[PDB]
Amino acid sequence: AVQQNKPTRSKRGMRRSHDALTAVTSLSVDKTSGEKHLRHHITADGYYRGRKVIAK
Amino acid sequence: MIQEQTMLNVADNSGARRVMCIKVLGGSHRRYAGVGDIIKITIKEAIPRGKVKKGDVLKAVVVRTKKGVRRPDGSVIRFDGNACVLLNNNSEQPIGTRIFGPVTRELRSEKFMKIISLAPEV
Amino acid sequence: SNIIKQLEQEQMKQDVPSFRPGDTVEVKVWVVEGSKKRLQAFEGVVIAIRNRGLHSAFTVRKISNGEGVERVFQTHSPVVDSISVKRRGAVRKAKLYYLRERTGKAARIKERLN
Amino acid sequence: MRHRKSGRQLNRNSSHRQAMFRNMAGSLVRHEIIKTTLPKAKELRRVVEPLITLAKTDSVANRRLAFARTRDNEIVAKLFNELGPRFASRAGGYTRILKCGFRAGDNAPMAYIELVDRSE
Amino acid sequence: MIGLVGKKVGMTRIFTEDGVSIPVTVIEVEANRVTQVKDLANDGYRAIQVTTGAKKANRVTKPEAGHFAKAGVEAGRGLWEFRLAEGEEFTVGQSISVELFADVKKVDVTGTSKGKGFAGTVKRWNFRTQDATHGNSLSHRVPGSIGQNQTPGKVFKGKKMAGQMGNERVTVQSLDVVRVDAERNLLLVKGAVPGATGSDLIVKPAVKA
RNA sequence: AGGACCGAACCGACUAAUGUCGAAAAAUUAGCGGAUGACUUGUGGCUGGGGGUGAAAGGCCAAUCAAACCGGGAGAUAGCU
RNA sequence: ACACAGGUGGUCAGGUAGAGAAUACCAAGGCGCUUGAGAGAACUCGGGUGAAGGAACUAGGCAAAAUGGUGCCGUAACUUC
RNA sequence: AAUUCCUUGUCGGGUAAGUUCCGACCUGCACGAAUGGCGUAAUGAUGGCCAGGCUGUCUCCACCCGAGACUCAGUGAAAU
RNA sequence: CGAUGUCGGCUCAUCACAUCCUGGGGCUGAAGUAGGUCCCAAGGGUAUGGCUGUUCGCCAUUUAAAGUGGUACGCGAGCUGGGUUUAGAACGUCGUGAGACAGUUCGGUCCCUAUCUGCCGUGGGCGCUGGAGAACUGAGGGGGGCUGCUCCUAGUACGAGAGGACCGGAGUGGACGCAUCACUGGUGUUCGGGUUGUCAUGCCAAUGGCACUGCCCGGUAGCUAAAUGCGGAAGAGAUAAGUGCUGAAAGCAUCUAAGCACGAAACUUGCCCCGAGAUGAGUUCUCCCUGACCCUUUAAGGGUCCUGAAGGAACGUUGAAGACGACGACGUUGAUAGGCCGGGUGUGUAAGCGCAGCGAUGCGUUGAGCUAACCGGUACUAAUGAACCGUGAGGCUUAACCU
Repeated sequence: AVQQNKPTRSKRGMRRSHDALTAVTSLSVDKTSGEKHLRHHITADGYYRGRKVIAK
Repeated sequence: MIQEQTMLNVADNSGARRVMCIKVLGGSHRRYAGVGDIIKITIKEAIPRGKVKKGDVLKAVVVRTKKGVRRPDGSVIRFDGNACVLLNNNSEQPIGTRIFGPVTRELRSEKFMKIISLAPEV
Repeated sequence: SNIIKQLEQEQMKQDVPSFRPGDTVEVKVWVVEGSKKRLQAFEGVVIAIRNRGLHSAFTVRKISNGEGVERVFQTHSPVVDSISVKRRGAVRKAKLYYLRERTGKAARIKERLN
Repeated sequence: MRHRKSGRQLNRNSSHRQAMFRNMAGSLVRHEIIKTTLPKAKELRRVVEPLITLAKTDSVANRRLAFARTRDNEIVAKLFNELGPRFASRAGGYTRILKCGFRAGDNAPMAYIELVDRSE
Repeated sequence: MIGLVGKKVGMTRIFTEDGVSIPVTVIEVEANRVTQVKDLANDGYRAIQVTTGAKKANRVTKPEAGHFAKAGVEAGRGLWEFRLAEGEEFTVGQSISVELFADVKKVDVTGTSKGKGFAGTVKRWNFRTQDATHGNSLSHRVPGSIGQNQTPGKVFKGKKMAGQMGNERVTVQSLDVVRVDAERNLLLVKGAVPGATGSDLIVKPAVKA
């Protein structure tokens, strides 16, 4: 239950190949404030689908 | 669902009182025996006069079981005591005169016509 | 699923004399004696109803020769002829499985005149 | 192997789930809007809306029964007089969820859940 | 011959007026309609293509919407194929009904099974469980030894191990059909067929006789 | 009355499981034994290395014991690695 | 060795129920154990229930299950009574 | 026999079936009288065997509640 | 020897055939039956207990049979520790004594988070040469292959009888296997009820919290097995041992040398599942894009703007799909999820009141009230318009044909 030979920079680097991070690829803009929010999230200001629903 | 070491109540006036199954018959690696089946038993209790002694190995057939039979409609007849009769080891033709309690109708196997006859009910 | 219920109300028998658990009820059925056909009577106390439409069934406990016998009965079956209620019974539960251990005269239950 | 099961275990045993939902329902009744985790907020939505259904009838028993849940008279008094009969035209959805960002402490999917009026 | 695509509605019982209460399975087969007839001239084999059901027009796609508009049949969920037996000439657009089972006795249902997820070796392959006590230390359901020693030196391929159970296409043959009702387009077959109530399944007549 | 009885605090350590790069260089959980006596516990003293003490196992004597630990003979000697 | 499931002597010791300083729910008072959020696979740890059977398991009834109280009744061989 | 090698001795009992257990027989390899012989009430976390009771020990596992395992965010070893 | 853990047990195997059963034959001191012996055959199958640490054996009872062996006397980074194998203690015994005896008994710590191979699964990338969604092909590979019994033939053949068939057919089983939730059952800490103590909601009533779900009796859905369906084949091809026909060498004879006919669970298909990464990367259907422009050591060249479709992807509601990816359903033109609406189920007569009774408590309202995942309906809440990725007719040669 231990390694018998030290792996390399390749087998280290090749295992890390899928361990990279994705991208959001698209930031939906809202009607009123025109802010770039996440799709299906309220804005950081507070609007959502063109309405200050939160009244933050 | 009778099996090894199962304590049974005898269902005829033969001298037994309490018998233990030691082998189910008819097939290698065979598990449980139901109501139609023949099992080898022993004698754990006896009547003084009797026809059998304590510690006789002989053949039996389960006539009542707590697990119960299933009719062709799905209606299940469940009893309360796993009961059986005695059989003469060779060519069975049962040992006994009477039958106590009700037996079920699945004993119509043409060699248990005697056990049909001596039984009162069903 | 209407499709199953289509196939289920076309098959249930219609008489169905309704009762409750606790009742003493005499069920009559059809002992098919090969090519001959007689009728017997199973009479005891209903322990339980298993009421689900066509799939409904009910138990009955008959004491006979010190051997408690529990037969169930799929009600909508064409071997179960008729149901005749004999003694209306007063029970505060819908299942009566303590009848498997209480014996004798301390097993019999009350009347339900009401 | 979880086919057709409902409810969430929510990493809490049977008392704690029941006690929290008894507890968290009070604040949503009291404050008209609360900010929780989104997986909590969906299962909070299965509890308060039966209580608003109880507050669509002002019987003697429904006082007792909606007091038997949530154990609080002021929560019962918010129903049946203010929150209850006002909602009794729109039979159905009484609470609205909205997704918000991630909790700074441990990256949790925060969300609001709030009554569909919150009128002022 | 050919079989017929359908959908499982569940299981029911049927009482017959002599006694027995057979367990049946409800299969709503729709009007199955042929969309492509393949023949050995320019295809290498002869077979037919069949759709069934109904489909959302906003959820049918432009490569696939044209595939029905060249057949002239109405878009249904999914397509299937059937190997013909050299005496069954059809055409594209002939809606095959449930009248082909007017004298079929045992049909062979093929469908998918209910997925167990990651099964263990005791559920998936019926490995017997080790002893639950007499000192057995954190080993109550493990698969036990898997190989021999240095001389085969490796794990034989085909070893029954842990993994995925269910979610597999399965055929059950010789299942007796008891009702071929055509006004409701239903079919009642003895016993149980592959699971997932509501999922599609392919009925076919018996190869085995 | 009692090295008497059942049983907590208290003292012990039979069995099982866990744990075995541990929560821990000997524990936890569950059960188990004494439990007014040859009882247990605080405080302080006393007994030193071929010596002590030991209801005695070759046990204990600062996570060390068929002869402690520290420095010194001392870079012992090593037909062996 | 650590902000370590360990060790540590004395003192005060409330309400209900109970023989009780046990235990159970509370008081006074003090705390929620310095990572979280989901999912509800295998397999592991701690537990719950189980058809029919009832030690066949197994080195072995290991573990588990089971018994559990008070009051009266009744109680074997043997005995140093 | 805590002692008996041959030996699972032989007889009896217990089990359907008993290399262990109980009772005997002496053919004591190689018991034996304060390195004590032989008994013996009570005692024992003491060894051996049997019987009632109870049961997931097992026939043969099933489902369930939770703490891990798995996913994301944070921190972040190890033997080799 | 700077360590290969050493018996048996358990779990899991798997190969050989010198075959234990089933299959095929020849011989018989082979009448039948049942047997002996030899040849061919490895597809499948191939006991449970008692005693012992035992493998082994012995006994009991089955079975068609209870196969020999190889695999580190297979299997401890899988379990066990009873045996052998440390310290303690004792008997026999040998020794003056320390102690000693695969002589006896009693007791006596079993560590590892898996980098690589391997195997079980499950995906990401690229490829397959215009890009796209489907539906298949089948090279190749895997799974399955067991059999008892009664009955018909038939008391027929056979035989003095006693006994008792061959060949073919029917049915009901034992084991194993796949699937399934209708049935019968288990579970069901998300359903309803009973109840012990205590506490709290100001008090009564009525409730809740804690006590392993506090203890309990029931029990939807889902999930199960003991519940119920289903399988193993037929047939065809080529053969083994074998049996033959015709037939010379060798005027006869002769199953072989030419030629020809049968011949078994083994062999190849037939049954089931995977499968075009089968780089030999396959076929059919279908859908989508037909804008100009500069430059260059002018080459399948590179760059600039105008466009970005089929589609996919991402996000959201999500599922009998799931460890995570993945897979399916659905996104307002909507029933995917929740809520709701009526029902089903389960529990089994709520509360409040009235009446009766000294009271506990019983009656009537009332088969009430409450009901989880289920069934049928309803846009009430939630699934936003957009954005992102994927382009702009697709290499050279030759052939065959339209031009």
